[PDB]
Amino acid sequence: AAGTIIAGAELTIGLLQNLLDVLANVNRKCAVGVDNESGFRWQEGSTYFFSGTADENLPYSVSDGYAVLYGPRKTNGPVATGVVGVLAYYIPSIGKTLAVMWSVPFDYNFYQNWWNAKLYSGNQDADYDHYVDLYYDANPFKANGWHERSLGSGLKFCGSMSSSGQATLEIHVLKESETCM
Amino acid sequence: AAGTIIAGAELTIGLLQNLLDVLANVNRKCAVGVDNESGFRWQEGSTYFFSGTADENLPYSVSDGYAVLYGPRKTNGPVATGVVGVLAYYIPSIGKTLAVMWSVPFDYNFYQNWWNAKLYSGNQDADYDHYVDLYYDANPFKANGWHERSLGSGLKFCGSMSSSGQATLEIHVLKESETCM
Amino acid sequence: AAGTIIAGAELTIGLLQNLLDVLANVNRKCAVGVDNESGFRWQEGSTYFFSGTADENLPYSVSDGYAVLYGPRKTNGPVATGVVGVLAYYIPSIGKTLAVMWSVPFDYNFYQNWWNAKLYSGNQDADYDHYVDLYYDANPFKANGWHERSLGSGLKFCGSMSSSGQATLEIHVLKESETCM
Amino acid sequence: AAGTIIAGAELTIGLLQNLLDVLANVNRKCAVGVDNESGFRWQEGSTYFFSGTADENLPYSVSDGYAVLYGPRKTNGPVATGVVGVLAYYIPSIGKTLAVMWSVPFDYNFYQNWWNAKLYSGNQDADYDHYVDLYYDANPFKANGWHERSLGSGLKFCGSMSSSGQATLEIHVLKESETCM
Amino acid sequence: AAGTIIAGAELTIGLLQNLLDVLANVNRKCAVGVDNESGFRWQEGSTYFFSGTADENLPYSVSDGYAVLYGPRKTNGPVATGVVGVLAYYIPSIGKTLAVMWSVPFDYNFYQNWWNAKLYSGNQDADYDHYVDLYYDANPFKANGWHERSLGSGLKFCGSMSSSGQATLEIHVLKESETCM
Amino acid sequence: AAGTIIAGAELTIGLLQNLLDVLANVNRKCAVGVDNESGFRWQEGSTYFFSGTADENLPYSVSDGYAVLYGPRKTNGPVATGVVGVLAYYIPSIGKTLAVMWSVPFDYNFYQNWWNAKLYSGNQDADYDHYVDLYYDANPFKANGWHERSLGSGLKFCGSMSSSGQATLEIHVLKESETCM
Amino acid sequence: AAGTIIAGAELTIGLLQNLLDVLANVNRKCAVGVDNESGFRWQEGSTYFFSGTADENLPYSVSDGYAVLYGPRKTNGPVATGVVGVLAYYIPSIGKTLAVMWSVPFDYNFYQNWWNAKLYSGNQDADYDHYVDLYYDANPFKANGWHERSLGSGLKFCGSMSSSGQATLEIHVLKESETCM
Amino acid sequence: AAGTIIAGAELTIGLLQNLLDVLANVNRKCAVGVDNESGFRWQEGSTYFFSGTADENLPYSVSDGYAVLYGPRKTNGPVATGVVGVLAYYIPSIGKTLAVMWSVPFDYNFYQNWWNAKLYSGNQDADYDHYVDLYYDANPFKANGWHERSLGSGLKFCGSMSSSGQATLEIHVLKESETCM
Repeated sequence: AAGTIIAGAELTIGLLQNLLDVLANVNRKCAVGVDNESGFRWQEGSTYFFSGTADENLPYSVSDGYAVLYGPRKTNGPVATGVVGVLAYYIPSIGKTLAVMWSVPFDYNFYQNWWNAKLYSGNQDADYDHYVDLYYDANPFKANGWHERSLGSGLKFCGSMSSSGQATLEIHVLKESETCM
Repeated sequence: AAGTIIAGAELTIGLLQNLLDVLANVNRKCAVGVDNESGFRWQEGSTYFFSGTADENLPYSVSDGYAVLYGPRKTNGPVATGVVGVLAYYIPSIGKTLAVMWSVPFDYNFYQNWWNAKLYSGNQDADYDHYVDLYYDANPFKANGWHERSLGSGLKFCGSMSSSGQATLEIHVLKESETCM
Repeated sequence: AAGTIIAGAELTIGLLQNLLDVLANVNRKCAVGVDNESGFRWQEGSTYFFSGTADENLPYSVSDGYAVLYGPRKTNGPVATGVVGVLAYYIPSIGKTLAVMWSVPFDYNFYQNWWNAKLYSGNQDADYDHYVDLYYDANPFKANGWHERSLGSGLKFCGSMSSSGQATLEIHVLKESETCM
Repeated sequence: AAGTIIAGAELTIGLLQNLLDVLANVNRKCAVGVDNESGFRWQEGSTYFFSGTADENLPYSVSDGYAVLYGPRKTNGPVATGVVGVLAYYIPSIGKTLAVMWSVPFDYNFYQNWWNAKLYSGNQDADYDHYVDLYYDANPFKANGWHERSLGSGLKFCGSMSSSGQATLEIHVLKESETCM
Repeated sequence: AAGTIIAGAELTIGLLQNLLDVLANVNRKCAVGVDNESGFRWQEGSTYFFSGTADENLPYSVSDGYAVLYGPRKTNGPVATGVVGVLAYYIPSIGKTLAVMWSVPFDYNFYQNWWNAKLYSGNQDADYDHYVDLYYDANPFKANGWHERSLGSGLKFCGSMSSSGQATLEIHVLKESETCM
Repeated sequence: AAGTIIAGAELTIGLLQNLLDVLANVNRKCAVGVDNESGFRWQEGSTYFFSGTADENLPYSVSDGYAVLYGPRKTNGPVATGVVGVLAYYIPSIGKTLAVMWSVPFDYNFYQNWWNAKLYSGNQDADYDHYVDLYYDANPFKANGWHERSLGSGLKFCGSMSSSGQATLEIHVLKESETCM
Repeated sequence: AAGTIIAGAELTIGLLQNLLDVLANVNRKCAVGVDNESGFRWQEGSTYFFSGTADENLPYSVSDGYAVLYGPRKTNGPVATGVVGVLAYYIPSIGKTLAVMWSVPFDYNFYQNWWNAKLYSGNQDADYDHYVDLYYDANPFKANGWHERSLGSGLKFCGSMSSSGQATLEIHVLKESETCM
Repeated sequence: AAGTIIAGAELTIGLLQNLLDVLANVNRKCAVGVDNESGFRWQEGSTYFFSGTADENLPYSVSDGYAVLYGPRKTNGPVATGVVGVLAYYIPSIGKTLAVMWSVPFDYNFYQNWWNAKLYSGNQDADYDHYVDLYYDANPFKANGWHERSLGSGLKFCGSMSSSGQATLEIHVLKESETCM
């Protein structure tokens, strides 16, 4: 009895160490770049994560001709969740708030990389009601190259996301008349 | 008997080594940046930690247009506490003391990152009565992006904290009429 | 019984660790360089992968005299698939879309490196109907040095792929009258 | 008998190796900076350690407007003592000797970081009668931020120590009329 | 029985790991340098491998006074084959194609390093009929220092290969009247 | 019997490896700096070690305004002796020889760091009769900060040693009227 | 029986791994430098190895005032042979060929480092008939410092080899009237 | 029987590995610097080793005002011999040969570092009759600092050796009237 209980424990602890060493080294990140060619100041940068986190802050504002660079990532240690979230700014020159969403999941058998962006009315913090509205109810974009979309109020965007899981998301927000990039 | 006592000890010492090696490598830090655009000299920098420590000192004073950069961290070795504390300066041009608070907990199942700041009357060192007043009794701010708040005596702040656990806290303290960042 | 069950498990876990450590360290990548000497702007860069991924995005456009550099790779971790895909751009000055295809397989007993390129009518995203048309129905090129081919509408290309599996693909797209490289 | 004596020895030697490997890697240091804005030359630098050591010497003198930087540390190898000591200089322009004291203990369940400084009459080497007079009988300062204190003979200091255990101690010694830092 | 079956398996897996770790770390490469002093443009660079591969492409053309540098190597992983191949260019100013061949074998008990070069009629891709004609039917050169040979049509070459197995092959192709190097 | 003889040998060899690995990694060195502000040339540099060695030589002479830097260390490998020695120079302008002594012991339970210096009559090599005269019969100096001492013939020194065991010894030899450092 | 067959195999495989790991890490190389101060062009550089190889080629020619630097080494992997060889150049201004020989053996119980050089009549590749004539029949030079020797036709050399086994061979070939180095 | 034969073999192979790993990592070297301030050219540099070797050659000549730097070392691998040898140059302006000797032994229980130098009549290679004449019959110098000695023919030397075992030997050879260093 007891000799094989300790030997079966030493085997089981070896398997649990392999499981947690795998889940701690399966990495997800979404290097978000949002470029403001709008002709308008963006301010009051707010953030929500359905899963994952980031180590730096958003810029408080991004002025005309500058970019938000943001580096969100999965929760540290042996946890099987991806990086999924929303980023938002008020745009006081038009009275609307931009929100940008990304999903970079853990389990690519069930899910895939998605992103979206929209303008909401007034000043709003990013929260779960923006995540579900940007991910389900307004048609999101796959990680299959460049897409282009009007925002109303005289703005549009063009953007893309890579399919990697160590993803890049890249968006240019523009006057509607402007040629992308 | 004795062969399985020594083998069960060797297993138990293996488990206690894994527990303490995990608790020694679960890291918490809060890189605090406080920027003084107040028009007023801040002096007599004092500190309290509910948990954690830092290796450098506060500047004795931060003059108009300069910043306090401070790097507090958890207690070293296998201990399951986060970094939580208060930082304070007297502002003799108004007769009040600024205090700034952060919490960056160990256990994100129970807690989350929080911060706050306020002006108290007269000259005071930071201590536990500032920690409970900034964390419970005056409404603190989450790690969900940029927030803005008046201090009275003609000052305000805007600031944010990241949700990481290897956090950044970032505050600009300003004349109340001034545009943030 | 039980002593050899745990010893046969420890052997079997050793073999499964070797299998997954091999499949995680058998690397496939296809460093794609496509050089636009067409005299025409290429735009709306879209991508499909039959297998593998990339971490960066395509440029939204490649102007006259510049190149797309793209670094696709196999799916991360212990999976036995190569990198195979399609890249496409609209060329509005001629009303056609360029598509470029590569295959860099896992199993060189069954497969070999192949590539192709063609112009399709109108504006199209890259998808599986371009992969099968570029890989089966239009004659692809082996990894055996430089090949040259007319595209119609006054364009041609010359290009090559290396046979390595850590491949390079290299294409120059040119006016039909022009000398390659 | 003898098989479990050798196996219980191999376990006990494993535990004693862990104990001494911990005590050899629990580090204490106190990076002392003392800045001489006194208007007076300090000379004949002498040192005492209640526990710990340093590898460099004190400067023989620190002239007006220069600083003593000193890096004391715990005794090397597996020993459970902190760094605790006294540093002293004669100041012949006033006929008194400055002494500075720090404590950076091993066991933060019983102790905490403390420092102090005072002027004694005449010329004296630092020794145990300065350690007990600076640590018990003259009120020492905690590691809780900046403190300020008159020395008599027209001098004062302001200073602070960090609570880390890899501490910094930082003191400016000044004319009594002068603004600190 | 079963205890020595698992112990004999653990031994046999140890031997197969040593065999495959040896065959994966027995390296063969042939750094080919071919220098074009012909007075003639070479173009349409084509390649064949009897064994091994390369990661870069040939230049599409090598103009007068420039060199092809090419770095072929053995197939990656535990396979017991060397690097052996052919490289060819059309030379339209004379209506002939240069081909260059190297062999850098795995098993130096049976084989040795060899190279050759010749001009064929018209425009041809390198293939197995050039490998057998350059390695068997036209007299190849050993790795024993510098050799010199006329090509007809007013060209010659001089060249050498090192015997290492991490070989260099070095050829200068020249007008027949010219002094080598 | 024999199974526990080999197991008790494997334990005993493990203990002797730990003992010799400790004694080989308990380091003693005494970085000696002697600065010649004497106004006199020192020459014929000679050395004695009671224990330890050095890898470089003394300068043959140190002229006015230059320093001897010397880096003596313990005997290499698992030996439990410190670094202890004497350094001497003839000073022909006064007809005397300077000798300098240090001790940096292995066992700080029995011993502590000591140094001394003196002028002897005529020209002498350093040897054991200088070691005992500088360490016992002329009062040596502890590692407790700066000390100052007349030499006769119009010279003095001031100097200090650190208590570390990776020590520094630092001496300035001066005209008797001169202010130290 | 079978338990000690597998344990005696595991011991024997441990011994064969030590033998082959030693023979693979016992290194022999002979960094050959031959400096041409002859007043004459040397050309058609040819090489023979009795044992060992090199990775680079000889220069095709060495002109007046330049040097051949060549780095021959033993055969890679667990083989017990040194580096031994011949290097030769035609010298068309005198109608003779220089040959240079070195031996850098594996087994210094039987052998030692030797070198030689001579001029032969006409144009010849280096081969085994030069190795035996330079090593046995013309008196070779030991690795014991500088030696000097006439070549006839108005040339001489001076040279030396180091005894290391990671040897350097160094020869200056000169007009007979010239002073060496 | 057989189980303890294989276990006693595995112990004995462990001890022989420790012995040879120690003897292969007990290092002896003697960095020889000989500086020629003689006013005379030294030439035809020859060498003998009683034990050890070097990887570089002597300079063929050292002219007036230059130095021989030479780095002899023990025989590589697990052998218990030091570095011991002789270096010699002819000095044709006086018709004599300088020889320099060093000993840097393995076993400092029996031996110590020694050196010597002398002028012999005529031109001679260094050999064993110089080693015994410089080490026994002409009084050698210890590694105890600087020594000075006339050579006859109007020369002298001054020099020293360090006692380390990773020794430096340093000699200046001078006109007899000259002040050393």
